[PDB]
Amino acid sequence: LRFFAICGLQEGFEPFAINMQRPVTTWFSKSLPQFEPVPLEHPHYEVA
Amino acid sequence: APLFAGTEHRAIMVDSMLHTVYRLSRGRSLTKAQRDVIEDCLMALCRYIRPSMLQHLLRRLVFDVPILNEFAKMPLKLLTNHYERCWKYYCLPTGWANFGVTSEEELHLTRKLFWGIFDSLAHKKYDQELYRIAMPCLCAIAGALPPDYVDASYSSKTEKNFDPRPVETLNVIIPEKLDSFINKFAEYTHEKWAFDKIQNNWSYGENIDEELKTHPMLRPYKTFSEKDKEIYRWPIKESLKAMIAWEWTVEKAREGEYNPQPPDLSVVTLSRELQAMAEQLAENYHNTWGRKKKQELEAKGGGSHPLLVPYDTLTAKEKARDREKAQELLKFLQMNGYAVTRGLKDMELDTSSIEKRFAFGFLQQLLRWMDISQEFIAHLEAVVSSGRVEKSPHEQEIKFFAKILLPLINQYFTNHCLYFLSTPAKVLGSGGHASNKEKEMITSLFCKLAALVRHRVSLFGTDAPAVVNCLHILARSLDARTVMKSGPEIVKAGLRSFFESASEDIEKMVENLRLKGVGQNLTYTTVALLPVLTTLFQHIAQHQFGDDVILDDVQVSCYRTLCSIYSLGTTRNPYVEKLRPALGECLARLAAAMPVAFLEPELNEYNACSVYTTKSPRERAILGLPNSVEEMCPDIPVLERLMAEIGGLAESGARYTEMPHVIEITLPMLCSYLPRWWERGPEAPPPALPAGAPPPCTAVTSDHLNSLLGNILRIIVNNLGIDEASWMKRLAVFAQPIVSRARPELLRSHFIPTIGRLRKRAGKVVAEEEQLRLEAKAEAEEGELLVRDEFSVLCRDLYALYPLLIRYVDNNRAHWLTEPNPNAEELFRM
Repeated sequence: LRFFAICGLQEGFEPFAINMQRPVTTWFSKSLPQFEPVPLEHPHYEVA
Repeated sequence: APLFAGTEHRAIMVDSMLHTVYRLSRGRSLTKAQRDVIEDCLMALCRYIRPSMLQHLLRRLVFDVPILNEFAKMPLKLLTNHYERCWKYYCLPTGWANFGVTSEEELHLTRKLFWGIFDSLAHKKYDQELYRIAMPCLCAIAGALPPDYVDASYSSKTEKNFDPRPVETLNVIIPEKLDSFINKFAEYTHEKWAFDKIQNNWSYGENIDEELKTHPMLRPYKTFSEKDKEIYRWPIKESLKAMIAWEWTVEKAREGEYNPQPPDLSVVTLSRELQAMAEQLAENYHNTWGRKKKQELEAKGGGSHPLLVPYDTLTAKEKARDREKAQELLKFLQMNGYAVTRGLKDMELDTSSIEKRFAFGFLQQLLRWMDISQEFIAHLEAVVSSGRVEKSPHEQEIKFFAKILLPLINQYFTNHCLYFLSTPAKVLGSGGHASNKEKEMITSLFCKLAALVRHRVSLFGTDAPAVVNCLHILARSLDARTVMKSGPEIVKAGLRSFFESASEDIEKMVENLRLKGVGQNLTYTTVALLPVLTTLFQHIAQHQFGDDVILDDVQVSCYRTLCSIYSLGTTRNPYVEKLRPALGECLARLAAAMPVAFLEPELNEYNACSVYTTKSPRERAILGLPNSVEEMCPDIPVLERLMAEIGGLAESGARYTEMPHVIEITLPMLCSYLPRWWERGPEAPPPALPAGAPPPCTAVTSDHLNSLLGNILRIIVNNLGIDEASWMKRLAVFAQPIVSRARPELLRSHFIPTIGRLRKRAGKVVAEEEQLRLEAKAEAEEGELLVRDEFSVLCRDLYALYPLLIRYVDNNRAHWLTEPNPNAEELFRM
């Protein structure tokens, strides 16, 4: 971290993954269209 | 009322309720309490109804309010509150969050309301209540309207409980060529109505009946009876006679081009002028329709038709229903070859989108009223000087200008300041940028208002503060770079004359102070010119217009003002002592604005934004300019002479009384000067270094800024603890900008001893307070005021010094934290 000491360290803030023995897993918004069930609360579309 | 929010699913019923409540409010034989209750209910409803649903109510208010009668007062407040609440819904392009965005029809109604109220109020006689109620409404509507909104349906003529009278068609005769056209369009309409039946599955038969799906009179036009020929031709006769009464000339210059066979007119397209004639045709059709409905209302003895509102007010979709008949008639006229001409100032204007912009017309009206202001101000001055007369022919215009226009100018150019400053390259505002013509018009407005105020602050009386505030707003909203680069010679000369007159007035004030015209000049300067000029220079410096605006004659005038103020600074007098703060602030802004390093003229020949460099040697001789920049006005000492003098005074530790001129005038000037010319001098960021760059015109470096800050701190500590030092806060405020660029050594050298002295004094004073607390009764009462005054002076000193320290701490906070600093630790301790 480049600026944690300058701002954040003295204020008591702690790094998000400070004591994590493995890198944090991430999820990204894949733009591949997928078929999913129509939500039961969809604002516009209703299936009966 | 709150429950009515989000009632879109019952928009029709809500609109009917609003209409009924408005009618009840307008009703007669109603006690004042009852009317108050009705008005309160209407206002409470409109507070929570969605802005989109209030369109129909606004349509009626557009017709009703402009009359500005007694009943018009409540609608004014209603519109004021509605527009103040929903200004985003109308102004912003994205629209008010969760409420959508305004539509073209709503914006058109808003402009109609604004201009109707403006014209009615301008023509009406002065009334305090009406003028107090309307002005807020006008301000709210103007703020709601987008500055660059262009109305698609603009009429130059802008002609016009309701008058349903149509044109006297029957009175005028019909030409025989137009009668042949009448017959031809008669069978055309017959065929179109037959095509309507064939679309509806209807056919020919013996009688009209829904189950039959047949029409009796659908026989071919040849066997189409005589009576129904007249029935179908009569509307055509009325339309043609209507155009004739309109004096529009229709001539068949070009030769015209059962189972329904109607010719398709969609191929024929109406031009702008044809569409205008057809708009007026629909207007006559609704006018006759409303006349018939008025006859029905008269027969009933009461009631009002919902569609009684004027054609332009009526929404486009409602207009479209009747627009179809008129447009088809005129398209057929074109197909037959008939050409209709009347002549339109609307063509004369042409598309002219920039001129159609709302702000454009607003500024045009403001400039016209500036001219009227010049006229009646001249008359008022003439009568006041001699031959006093109480008739005051222009009393109504004076009251309008003072009460409506000035607050309107203030509010409008405070709300839409960024629209007039945004340029196509860089857009400051949310959306839209003012045109070059609009920028020129606002500059002309500012110049005209300043000229109007010149030496007439006493005449304006209690309205002088409002006029000066309007001048402040206009100067802050004034974009000068574009105006100077590409602007009419008239407006450019107007702004140059403003600057030259300001310089002349400041010279006169300086000489008068050095020692009724003198009093008038002094009061006008002190009240309007110095504040307005300070604001203008601050705006130029902030927006970097300095290099572009202050050139040539403007540079000459700025030189004069600059060193005229500096020369006044030397003189000692009570008036000078009182004026010193404002003069120093104006000087600081001028130094921040000037594009030429006046303090150091030896390196002027490198500077390109200088009068000497721009103008040829043969030039500047026609003007009264010295041959050498050094002589431009010598009194200003050189930059390094000034730096030496400030350091000498600081080391000598002279009090404020010893150098009143320095602390008040010179130090703010250097504080504004040093950062600007450092940014352009050596040690600066080199963006242009890769390209060929001449030597910097200035020699200012970070050393000068560090030394000036050190000397300022020395002066403050030397004057530390004085009974009365009001200059300390001004000096701190003026010295903030240079604080960023303080060398790390400054901490040890200056800050630690100063804060140490402050801590020592605080400790002593708290010890005195504790001793006082130990004492009681008269001993406690006595000395309480003494310790209180000591605390007050200590607080003054701390508020003078800490603002500089905070900025210094921020820049060096990161370095101090990265590398431990005992100096930082000791400063924290103190």
